Amino acid sequence: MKTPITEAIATADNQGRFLSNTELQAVNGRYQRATASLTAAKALTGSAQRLITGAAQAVYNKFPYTTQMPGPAYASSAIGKAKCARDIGYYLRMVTYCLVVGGTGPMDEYLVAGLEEINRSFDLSPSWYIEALQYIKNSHGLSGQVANEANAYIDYAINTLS
Amino acid sequence: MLDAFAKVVAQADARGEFLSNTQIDALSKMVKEGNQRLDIVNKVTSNASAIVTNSARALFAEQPQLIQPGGNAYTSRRMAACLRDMEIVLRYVSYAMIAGDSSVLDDRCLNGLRETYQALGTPGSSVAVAIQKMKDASVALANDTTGTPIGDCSSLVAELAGYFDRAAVSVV
Amino acid sequence: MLDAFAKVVAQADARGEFLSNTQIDALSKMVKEGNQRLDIVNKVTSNASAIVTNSARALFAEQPQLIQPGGNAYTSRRMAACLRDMEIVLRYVSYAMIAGDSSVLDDRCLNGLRETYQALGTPGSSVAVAIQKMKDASVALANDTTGTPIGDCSSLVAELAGYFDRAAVSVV
Amino acid sequence: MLDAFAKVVAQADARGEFLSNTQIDALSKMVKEGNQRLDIVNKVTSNASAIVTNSARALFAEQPQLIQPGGNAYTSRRMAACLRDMEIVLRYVSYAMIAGDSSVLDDRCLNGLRETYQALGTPGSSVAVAIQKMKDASVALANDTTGTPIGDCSSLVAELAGYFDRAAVSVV
Amino acid sequence: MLDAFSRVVVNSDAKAAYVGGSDLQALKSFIADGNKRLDAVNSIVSNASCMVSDAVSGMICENPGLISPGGNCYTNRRMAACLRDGEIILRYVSYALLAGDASVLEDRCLNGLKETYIALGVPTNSSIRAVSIMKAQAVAFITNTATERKMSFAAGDCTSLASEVASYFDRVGAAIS
Amino acid sequence: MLDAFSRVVVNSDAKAAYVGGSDLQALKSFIADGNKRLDAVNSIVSNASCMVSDAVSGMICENPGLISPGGNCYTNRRMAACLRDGEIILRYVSYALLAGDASVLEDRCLNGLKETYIALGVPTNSSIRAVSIMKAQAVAFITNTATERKMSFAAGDCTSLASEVASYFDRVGAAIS
Amino acid sequence: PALPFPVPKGDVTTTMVTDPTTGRLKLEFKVDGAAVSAYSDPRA
Amino acid sequence: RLGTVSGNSSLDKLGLDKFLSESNRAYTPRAQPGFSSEYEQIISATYKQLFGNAYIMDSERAEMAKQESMFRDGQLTLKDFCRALAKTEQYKKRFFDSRPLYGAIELNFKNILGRTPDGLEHYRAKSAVYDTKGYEAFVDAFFDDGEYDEVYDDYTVPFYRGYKTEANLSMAAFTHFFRMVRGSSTSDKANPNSMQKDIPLNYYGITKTPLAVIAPGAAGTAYTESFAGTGSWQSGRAGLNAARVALGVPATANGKSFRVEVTGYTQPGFGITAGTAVGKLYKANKLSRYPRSNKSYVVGFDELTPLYQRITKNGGTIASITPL
Ligand SMILES: C=CC1=C(C)[C@@H](Cc2[nH]c(/C=C3N=C(/C=C4\NC(=O)[C@H](C)[C@H]4CC)C(C)=C\3CCC(=O)O)c(CCC(=O)O)c2C)NC1=O
Ligand SMILES: C=CC1=C(C)[C@@H](Cc2[nH]c(/C=C3N=C(/C=C4\NC(=O)[C@H](C)[C@H]4CC)C(C)=C\3CCC(=O)O)c(CCC(=O)O)c2C)NC1=O
Ligand SMILES: C=CC1=C(C)[C@@H](Cc2[nH]c(/C=C3N=C(/C=C4\NC(=O)[C@H](C)[C@H]4CC)C(C)=C\3CCC(=O)O)c(CCC(=O)O)c2C)NC1=O
Ligand SMILES: C=CC1=C(C)[C@@H](Cc2[nH]c(/C=C3N=C(/C=C4\NC(=O)[C@H](C)[C@H]4CC)C(C)=C\3CCC(=O)O)c(CCC(=O)O)c2C)NC1=O
Ligand SMILES: C=CC1=C(C)[C@@H](Cc2[nH]c(/C=C3N=C(/C=C4\NC(=O)[C@H](C)[C@H]4CC)C(C)=C\3CCC(=O)O)c(CCC(=O)O)c2C)NC1=O
Ligand SMILES: C=CC1=C(C)[C@@H](Cc2[nH]c(/C=C3N=C(/C=C4\NC(=O)[C@H](C)[C@H]4CC)C(C)=C\3CCC(=O)O)c(CCC(=O)O)c2C)NC1=O
Ligand SMILES: C=CC1=C(C)[C@@H](Cc2[nH]c(/C=C3N=C(/C=C4\NC(=O)[C@H](C)[C@H]4CC)C(C)=C\3CCC(=O)O)c(CCC(=O)O)c2C)NC1=O
Ligand SMILES: C=CC1=C(C)[C@@H](Cc2[nH]c(/C=C3N=C(/C=C4\NC(=O)[C@H](C)[C@H]4CC)C(C)=C\3CCC(=O)O)c(CCC(=O)O)c2C)NC1=O
Ligand SMILES: C=CC1=C(C)[C@@H](Cc2[nH]c(/C=C3N=C(/C=C4\NC(=O)[C@H](C)[C@H]4CC)C(C)=C\3CCC(=O)O)c(CCC(=O)O)c2C)NC1=O
Ligand SMILES: C=CC1=C(C)[C@@H](Cc2[nH]c(/C=C3N=C(/C=C4\NC(=O)[C@H](C)[C@H]4CC)C(C)=C\3CCC(=O)O)c(CCC(=O)O)c2C)NC1=O
Ligand SMILES: CCC1=C(C)/C(=C/C2=NC(=C\c3[nH]c(/C=C4\NC(=O)[C@H](C)[C@H]4CC)c(C)c3CCC(=O)O)/C(CCC(=O)O)=C2C)NC1=O
Ligand SMILES: CCC1=C(C)/C(=C/C2=NC(=C\c3[nH]c(/C=C4\NC(=O)[C@H](C)[C@H]4CC)c(C)c3CCC(=O)O)/C(CCC(=O)O)=C2C)NC1=O
Ligand SMILES: CCC1=C(C)/C(=C/C2=NC(=C\c3[nH]c(/C=C4\NC(=O)[C@H](C)[C@H]4CC)c(C)c3CCC(=O)O)/C(CCC(=O)O)=C2C)NC1=O
Ligand SMILES: CCC1=C(C)/C(=C/C2=NC(=C\c3[nH]c(/C=C4\NC(=O)[C@H](C)[C@H]4CC)c(C)c3CCC(=O)O)/C(CCC(=O)O)=C2C)NC1=O
Repeated sequence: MKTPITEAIATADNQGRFLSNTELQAVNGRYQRATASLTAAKALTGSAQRLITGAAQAVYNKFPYTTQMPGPAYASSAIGKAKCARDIGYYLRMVTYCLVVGGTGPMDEYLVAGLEEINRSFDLSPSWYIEALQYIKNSHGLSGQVANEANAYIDYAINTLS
Repeated sequence: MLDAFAKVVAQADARGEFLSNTQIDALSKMVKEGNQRLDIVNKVTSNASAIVTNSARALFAEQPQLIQPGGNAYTSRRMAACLRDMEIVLRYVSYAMIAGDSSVLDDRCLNGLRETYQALGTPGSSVAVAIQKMKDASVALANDTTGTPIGDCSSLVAELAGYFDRAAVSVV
Repeated sequence: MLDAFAKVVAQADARGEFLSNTQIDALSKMVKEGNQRLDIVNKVTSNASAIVTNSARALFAEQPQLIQPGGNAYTSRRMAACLRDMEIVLRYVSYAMIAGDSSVLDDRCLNGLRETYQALGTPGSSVAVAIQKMKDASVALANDTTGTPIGDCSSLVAELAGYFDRAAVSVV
Repeated sequence: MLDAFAKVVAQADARGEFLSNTQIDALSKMVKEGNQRLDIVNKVTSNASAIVTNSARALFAEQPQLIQPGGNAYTSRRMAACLRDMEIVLRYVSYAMIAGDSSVLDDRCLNGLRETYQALGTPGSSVAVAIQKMKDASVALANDTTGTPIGDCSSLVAELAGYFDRAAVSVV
Repeated sequence: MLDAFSRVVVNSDAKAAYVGGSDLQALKSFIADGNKRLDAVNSIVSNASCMVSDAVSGMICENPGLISPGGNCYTNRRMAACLRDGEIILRYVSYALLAGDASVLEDRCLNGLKETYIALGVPTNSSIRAVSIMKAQAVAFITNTATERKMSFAAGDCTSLASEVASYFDRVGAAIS
Repeated sequence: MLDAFSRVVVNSDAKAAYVGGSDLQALKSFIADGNKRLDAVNSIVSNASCMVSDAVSGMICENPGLISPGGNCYTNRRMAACLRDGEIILRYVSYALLAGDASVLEDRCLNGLKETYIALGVPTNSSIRAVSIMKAQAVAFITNTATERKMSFAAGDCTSLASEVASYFDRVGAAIS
Repeated sequence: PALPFPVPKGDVTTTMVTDPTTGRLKLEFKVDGAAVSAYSDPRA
Repeated sequence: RLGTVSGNSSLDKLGLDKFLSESNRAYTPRAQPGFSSEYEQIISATYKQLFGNAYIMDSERAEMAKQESMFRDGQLTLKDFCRALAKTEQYKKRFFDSRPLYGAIELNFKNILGRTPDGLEHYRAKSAVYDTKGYEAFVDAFFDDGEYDEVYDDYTVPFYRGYKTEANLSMAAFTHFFRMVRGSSTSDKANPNSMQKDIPLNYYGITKTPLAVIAPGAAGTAYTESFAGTGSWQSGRAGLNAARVALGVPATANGKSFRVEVTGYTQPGFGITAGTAVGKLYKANKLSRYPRSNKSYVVGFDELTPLYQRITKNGGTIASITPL
């Protein structure tokens, strides 16, 4: 788990160093943006069921074959649609964990590592999840620097699927 | 290596739910006391050897069989290696002070350190005294009001005393 | 590693003597079935990703408690490491199909596999029920009459079952 | 490692004083054998292949188990494993004889030899006869003054044979 | 301890199903072949004194370095123990075949006899030469092709059963290995 | 349990040696002046607890801070265990003198005393400083060289056995070196 | 197994057959030496 | 002294001479009056046997000065006399209250029964009595069972029995038994694997895993590796212990694999020139080369030779070598 605090510890531990004024501004700058990032995590938490089901329908409007084609990898059934809504809820949960810790720690560990082994095995396309995340990027309805923190960790997830 | 923020995230993911509203303001409490925690480790890194040599000369005056010819920490190749262990645990508690938890502290220092002290034949009750000889000197400068505006920093130095207490238990 | 020819070398090297004539006519029976061995390993490894993903899919259907959050195979790191070990047994069983004995399967893959799983905490009764899906998806794959001419290979499909039940009793 | 001059300094530091003058002329007896140690090395380092051929000539004769089909030293690397192990029990004794103690003998060869034979199944019975077939083979080989003058060397014949029996009891 | 009848229950437990007709078809054919296995193990335990005779007097003629003074079967307690150490391990596989499961062999003896034996000092290659000398001693008796004693059975072919006691005794030898 | 009468019979059974009278002359030298061992044992076991009376008192006069805060013989409980700690090992020294081997101090005492004194933090330098004090304290009753006391002896050279207690005192600091 | 060739005084005459698989034995015309190492002479 | 076939005896040099010399049985149905050097030897035998060679002084023996006198007529030994000694403050100061519940259970088997319980179903039957029916039936759960009424008839003294094949415990209970017994110069407290503040066998007694049975008093028996489980489900770490399994392509690449057990290294010893490099003697990050000692390795048969060199040229002593 990389945080700003568990990264400046690690460069202090590389040099045998007591925590100098170099490593006391890397952890101070997390505190001047933990205000704006924890309101964005609180806002995305409350509007989760609007954003999950709205993005699951915006996938199905762009890619209509996924609701039509038979076989278990598609959203053409009841349980096929339930597992797609589970997956965007897994994706949106790791965005809010990154706004708590201030970096891409929890989606590196719990989401990204080992993801391409799944998407090739179970025949799931990575462009089904760009369209789900590009909905959430410009339909969360945030503004200012609260939107700047949520839009940083959303397109980190787009770049590890692209 | 976890943080205080990453410990409450990792408990949420193993339950599989978002963070509650009672957990965000529990962390919003933790960020507004950040400059108190930045002022604590600025006190115990600006005196990061004046703690240690004054804790060594306190212990060596108290316990005299360390410096005796034939001793455990007698010779000068077992004297800097005594001052190495007195300086890395002041380093690694100060990493655990800035993290908010101590899972950096036990895995990078204290996992089996009393088993390596068993193999060297080191008296481990006196090094636990030396952590306690370092513990009160660390809180005497954390409570020092010079140069900072005055407020209440009560439970943060009881957290800092708990990190030294966790170090001093598992070395005997 | 040892195959069937390497058995009676080491089964007579400590005995000391030469190869007796009453054993090798059973071993020249084995080369009559040498062409019915290599189609059959070609039947397994051509479908080597359709026996894995069709049986992990039928594993999480009947056991939803592994893909639920807080489960063993929950995250994407531990889903990829569940499909890794489901294919590892498919290699070392088909290695034992081409060789004539078990002794590369239970020396490189089953020697401590359940005690790997007791230390990690995976359900060792539940890896056996994924393997027994892969047993039934491969024995019923290796009885097709397309690609080969027909004829009784009923002796050689019991050996393919007999290593799939050897991994079914290794992991519990 | 430490040597025969070092232990009376190891008891001069761990006790902690200066030198007694009875500790100085005890080292005169070390150089009363000091030239007489040096030609004793010539009776064992010039006959390195000569003892380890003449001993393992004898050792399979009264004990024909090692050359049996199903015996220990059967393959030629195992028979070469005997010759790399017969000499080092004499080589580190030849390191111990120029040292005057058994510190480097215990440091680099002996500590880790009973259990290493037991994990491999090589017997503790017959690795002591490889001490004993070279024990009498160097009592005769070092007791002759061919090149050096004649006097008293009745101490050091009870020191290199004071080291083979140390290796005998440290393996059985 | 596991039974083969117990083996389908924990198979049907994490699966959370009932018992169907599908996995039931293995066990109902196990009933009618139960008497044939019951005609096997009675002759394993009744010629057991011969099987522990040829366990230890047979392995000692192919390495006699243990009766040598200094060996690992020299004294008459270790002579007595090697007669005793082999007559328990075939008593355990007589339990193991009636359940059918090797886990009763594993938890009782085969979890940790290897870690004792290098602290008890005995060699393991001598042991597996004494394990495998009971292996072909066993499989003669189940088939009735033994030379000096021929016993009463019925007529058939228990070579599926005769591989199973050979499927035990290699894992007896691999545990010490 | 070994003694010098039976040290040879675990030596000669590597040889299977029926003991003709060449090697037995050291045992006939052991029965020759074993009275000087016997006249030293009564000079030890009657003067036994005054060896340990100045052992730790001789230790604490030059190593003073073990009765200090953070010592090892601080309390009455910390000190009285140390006086039984030294009196156990000098009880086990003189078992080996009348036996004749180094058996009893290894197969009971130093089959695990190195991990004992580092489980408690017993300082190994001060727990040989007392035994080096108890080295020369234990030679003076055999020598009759003492400043304070004379034992009624007969006048010969027991210097073969006056350093044999020091040749037991060396391998008590084998593991706790 | 095959007759061993026309024996000259050669004391080793390689056993024959032997048992349930088996074979091999060095014969010195009746006596069967076979690796006891009679040349056992250390020089002390 | 070390030896397996040294004088035909395998376990007298393992540390069980006096636990196999004595039998400690009493011969009269009541203790006769008049003579006080024949039955006080039985009491100080049991004061080291039941307490595990712990120091009972006379300052606490006279605190317990009733419970031996009622044995002299009125109690039986082993069933009632050490049962009364197990209900004392001195028994509750060492084996009940400085340590957890399982550590109080798993030290009581060495004290009372002379064995080690295997798995947790033997810990299940003993700890179903404390949480329901107190401490006095918890101690008397042992004394009225088949495990106690068969091995000792009621006028012997309870010995150690966790090494024989008639004590049908397990094969793993052998391997725990020399973690618990370190010669005849230890205690519950003077034991490095657990002091009085700790628990002996937390993982290994539960999971029935066997261990390296090290002979005590050997060269470098000052070793025990610590514990951290690995994996991401249990959120553990990596780098503390070598594995107990040795599977894979490096299983049978170099032959048969082994597990070695190193006692410990220092800073003088790494160079091949017999000294210390005079300088700063460290790196910049101020750790050792082996930054914690008592480490272990997994290695095949074809690299046992340079690894045995590389331990022994560097100052490391070897506990044992077990094959995997
Ligand atoms: C009307 C009278 C009056 C005063 C004189 C102050 C007196 C005073 N100073 C400090 C405490 C302090 N006051 C300052 C502030 C400063 N120190 C400096 O070096 C600068 C010149 C200055 C502006 C940065 C600091 C930094 C401390 C804490 C450090 C210290 O005690 O030296 C405190 C404790 C908490 C507090 O700040 O209230 C008090 C009561 N208060 C009063 O009511
Ligand atoms: C980059 C490095 C860095 C630092 C070194 C500190 C320095 C620092 N501390 C404080 C601010 C403070 N510092 C303290 C702490 C203390 N006051 C005491 O008298 C106690 C001795 C001590 C408790 C541990 C408190 C209590 C405040 C807030 C003042 C107040 O209570 O009103 C402030 C004002 C703004 C802020 O709160 O951040 C600054 C810049 N902060 C940093 O960002
Ligand atoms: C490099 C890869 C490779 C292979 C896999 C085999 C494939 C193979 N099999 C057969 C030939 C055959 N193969 C089968 C086999 C089978 N019929 C069944 O019902 C079973 C499903 C299956 C066994 C697994 C039979 C029954 C024959 C004809 C009988 C015979 O071989 O004489 C032949 C024709 C030559 C011959 O008759 O031997 C070939 C080339 N050979 C190869 O070179
Ligand atoms: C520089 C390298 C070097 C050597 C190679 C040896 C060789 C050697 N030894 C001796 C000298 C000696 N060498 C011996 C040795 C022996 N006599 C015996 O009866 C034994 C059988 C035999 C041992 C194997 C004795 C006893 C002396 C002393 C002569 C005497 O006693 O008068 C001398 C004469 C100088 C001296 O006395 O030190 C030399 C050069 N010594 C060395 O310093
Ligand atoms: C080295 C010295 C030496 C011996 C001690 C005997 C012992 C002996 N018996 C057999 C071999 C055997 N031993 C038995 C056992 C028995 N037969 C019966 O019917 C009895 C009831 C029972 C008690 C005697 C059986 C059944 C076989 C297999 C041969 C057969 O009968 O078919 C084998 C071969 C097994 C092997 O090594 O693979 C040996 C070595 N023969 C020797 O060469
Ligand atoms: C599950 C079954 C089962 C066992 C096997 C034993 C396991 C076992 N075997 C021995 C002990 C032994 N076992 C053997 C036997 C052998 N050693 C060899 O060299 C041969 C390979 C082999 C004979 C075939 C010998 C020789 C001893 C030594 C007895 C001794 O050391 O005194 C001991 C020590 C007994 C003691 O110390 O009291 C134990 C616990 N117990 C059991 O419950
Ligand atoms: C009171 C004690 C008691 C027993 C001893 C067994 C006795 C027993 N054996 C078999 C019966 C049998 N047993 C065998 C077994 C064998 N035949 C062979 O050719 C091999 C040598 C050997 C093992 C492979 C076979 C082939 C049958 C006949 C098939 C069957 O009906 O089971 C049967 C069923 C038929 C019958 O009634 O005879 C019974 C009851 N059961 C008992 O209750
Ligand atoms: C700092 C304080 C201090 C002490 C307490 C003493 C402790 C002490 N006692 C002895 C040495 C001894 N102690 C005894 C013991 C006794 N003599 C008897 O005859 C009695 C029966 C019995 C109790 C009085 C004996 C016999 C010796 C050896 C010779 C002697 O001093 O008499 C030695 C010498 C051991 C050595 O050489 O290492 C020392 C250091 N000395 C000190 O400097
Ligand atoms: C049950 C109790 C009991 C005993 C202990 C022995 C007592 C005993 N001690 C010695 C005898 C002796 N003791 C000594 C010893 C010494 N003289 C010195 O001045 C030295 C300081 C010291 C040497 C260490 C000597 C030299 C003899 C005479 C030689 C001999 O041992 O026979 C003798 C032989 C003298 C004789 O024949 O009368 C006897 C019987 N016997 C017993 O029945
Ligand atoms: C048969 C072999 C055998 C032994 C050798 C002893 C070994 C032994 N020593 C101690 C225990 C001890 N031994 C010492 C002794 C010393 N520490 C020092 O610094 C001094 C130099 C030295 C005195 C000479 C101390 C201080 C303790 C610890 C007592 C405590 O912890 O309070 C204990 C723990 C007992 C307990 O506290 O319950 C044991 C078993 N007992 C035996 O059964
Ligand atoms: C937290 C990190 C994490 C990720 C990312 C993850 C993905 C994941 N998605 C899966 C399935 C699935 N995912 C989908 C999703 C979709 N298919 C569609 O048609 C839609 C377009 C799309 C939804 C946007 C479907 C239908 C399945 C079922 C595939 C099958 O049953 O074979 C499966 C197979 C197991 C199952 O859920 O049944 C995994 C492991 N698991 C994880 O633990
Ligand atoms: C050489 C051949 C080989 C074998 C035999 C092997 C076993 C093995 N399986 C492992 C983990 C694992 N194995 C599984 C698999 C499962 N758990 C479940 O609950 C399911 C029932 C099942 C999947 C269907 C899981 C979830 C892990 C944990 C991964 C981790 O913790 O990172 C690990 C720990 C390392 C890792 O893969 O992360 C090993 C060593 N590994 C090998 O490389
Ligand atoms: C650093 C110095 C050093 C020591 C102390 C050492 C011991 C040592 N001896 C070994 C093997 C061996 N040692 C022997 C020797 C014998 N077995 C017998 O039965 C005979 C009585 C005896 C003498 C002929 C044999 C046969 C092996 C191979 C074991 C096997 O392959 O089964 C091995 C295993 C690797 C190898 O084959 O070399 C080690 C590590 N190796 C070293 O490099
Ligand atoms: C990864 C971080 C880390 C850990 C966990 C660690 C343990 C550690 N402490 C050591 C030594 C030591 N530690 C001490 C410390 C003391 N002895 C006393 O008497 C005092 C009570 C106490 C401190 C004042 C001494 C004297 C040595 C040297 C012992 C020797 O060299 O034999 C050594 C031997 C190598 C060295 O010189 O550093 C290790 C590995 N070292 C590390 O770098």
